[PDB]
Amino acid sequence: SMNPPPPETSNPNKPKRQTNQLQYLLRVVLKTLWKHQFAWPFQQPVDAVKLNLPDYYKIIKTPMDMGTIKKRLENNYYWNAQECIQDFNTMFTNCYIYNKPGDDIVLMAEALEKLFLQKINELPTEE
Ligand SMILES: Cc1cccc(Oc2nccc(-c3c(-c4ccc(F)cc4)ncn3C3CCNCC3)n2)c1C
Repeated sequence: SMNPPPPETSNPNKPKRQTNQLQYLLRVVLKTLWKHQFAWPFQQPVDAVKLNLPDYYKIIKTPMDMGTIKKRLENNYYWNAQECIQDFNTMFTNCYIYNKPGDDIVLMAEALEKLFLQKINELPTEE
């Protein structure tokens, strides 16, 4: 079972913006999760070949990872904060769907998600 192409990070005809909320999602949210000791499995698309998970992309039909989110934010790919928040939530949900409670990867996702939620709680009002 092969790896699919990664999610889109560039699309010139897609409408996109910089908003103060999206700037916060890069400078605070992404930066905080990316530096965490448990970030590494989430910093790029899941390599189902190298990890020997031939079922991964048969089960996970909306893949997402922080490498992709990082490129999207750096490329100003998003229209709004909700689109980016959805990508994070998709990432965590995929992990919980594929794995089982108490697995190392789930504990790692849970730690990152706790911080994500703490930072989103302080999302600035749009300017
Ligand atoms: C605990 C462990 C053991 C073996 C390899 C690992 O590294 C790793 N790297 C990328 C993805 C995953 C991963 C995800 C994963 C990671 C990020 C994501 F966004 C979605 C799924 N879901 C399950 N795994 C592994 C597959 C092999 N058996 C252990 C669990 N794990 C990890 C950490």
